[PDB]
Amino acid sequence: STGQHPARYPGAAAGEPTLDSWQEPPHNRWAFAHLGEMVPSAAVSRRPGHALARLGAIAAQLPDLEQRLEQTYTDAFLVLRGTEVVAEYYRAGFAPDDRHLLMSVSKSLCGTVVGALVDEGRIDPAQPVTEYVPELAGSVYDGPSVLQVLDMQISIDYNEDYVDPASEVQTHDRSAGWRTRRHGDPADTYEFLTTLRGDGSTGEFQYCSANTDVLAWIVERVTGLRYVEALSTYLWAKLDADRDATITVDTTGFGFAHGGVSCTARDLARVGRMMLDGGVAPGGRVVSEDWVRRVLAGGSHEAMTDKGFTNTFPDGSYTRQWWCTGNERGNVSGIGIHGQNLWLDPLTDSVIVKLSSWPDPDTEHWHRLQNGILLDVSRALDAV
Repeated sequence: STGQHPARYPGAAAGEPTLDSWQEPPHNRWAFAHLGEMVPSAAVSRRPGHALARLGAIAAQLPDLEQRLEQTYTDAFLVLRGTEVVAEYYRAGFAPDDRHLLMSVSKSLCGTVVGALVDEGRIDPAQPVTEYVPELAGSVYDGPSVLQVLDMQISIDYNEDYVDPASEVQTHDRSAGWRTRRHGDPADTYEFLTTLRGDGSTGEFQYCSANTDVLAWIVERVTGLRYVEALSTYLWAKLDADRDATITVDTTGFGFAHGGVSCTARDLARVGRMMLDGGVAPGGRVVSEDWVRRVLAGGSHEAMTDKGFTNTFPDGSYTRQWWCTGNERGNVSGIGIHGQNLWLDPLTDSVIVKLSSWPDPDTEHWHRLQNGILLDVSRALDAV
C-alpha cells in the first residue's frame, strides 16, 4: 500500500530480491555483484595502532586540543580552511581513509539532494507531500508541505524513548534493519512512515527522523532512482570524493536516509566545501546559490523551541535539514548522535568535521564539550 518504488535492478519485481531469493535468476546476476546489500559483510584488507595527530597550525592556540578530542571520544577530526586541510586527527585504530557512520548528519546530505531537485524545478517545496507521495494520504504527512518536512515543522506522535520497543523511534529502526524485527512490525521503512500520526498542527520545530525518510521517498518518486543512486547522482558523484560513501538499506533496498550514511572525514568535508562555495562542487553545481543562502540564513526562530539547542544557541533555528546556531559567527552544522558534526564556519571559509563515538547519544554534558571544541577551533582560524 506504499505504491511504486525503484527496482533493485532493471526489471526487478517489487521487493526483489530478498535474503531468501537472491541466488535465484534473474536476481543473482545483480546480487552476486552486490552481496553486501543483502548480507552483513566485512572488509578483507589489501594492506598488511596509534593515534595520528597533525593539528597544525591551530595547535599553538589550542595546546590541549588532542586531549580534548580524546575526552569527547573523537574518531576522526579534520579542519578544511578554504581548499586546504590545515588540521587532522584520527584515533588509534582508525585510519585517515576509514569510513565512519554519520548518524543524522546523513539528514543534511538528504536535504542537499532535495535541494538539487528544487534547483532543477522537479520539486516545489510549497507543494503538499501528497503531490509526490499520494500513498501518505491518511497519515501525519497528509496536509503538510515539502518545506515543512524540510524544516521539520510538523507535529508528530513519535516516542523517542528508545528502550521502549513500542516507541516509534525503535520501531523505525526495526522496520529499516537497524534492529532485530519483532512480530507485527512494518515490512520496510515506507510502511512504517505511513503508520505515523499527529494532531495536525504545524509550524513548530519537532526534530523527527521520519521527516528525512519522507524526503528520500519524495526523491525516489520524482526521479525514479533508488535513493542510494540519487544520493550519488545528485551529490556524491560530484564531490570528487576519495572513496564511495556507503548507506545501510532496508529489505527493499531503500537507503536509510535519515541516519545510515558512512564516509571518510575528508570526503564529508567536501560537502561543507560545496556549501561554502555557493552550492558548486568540482563535478558541477549541486544546489542553487539561493538554497545555500537560505541555509546560512536559518529558519524561523520562533519555530525553534528545542531547549537542548537554544540553551546554547538562543537565536538558533533549523532549516532544510541543517541546524543553524544563529551565533555571532553564523555557524551552521549537520549533527548526529554520539558526536557527529559537519560544522560550517563561513567567517573563515572553513569546514570542521568531527566524527565521534560518545558512550551516550545525546547529553548536555557531551554537547557542551563538543560545541566548546568546535567554537574554539573556529575562533582559532580567525585572522589575528
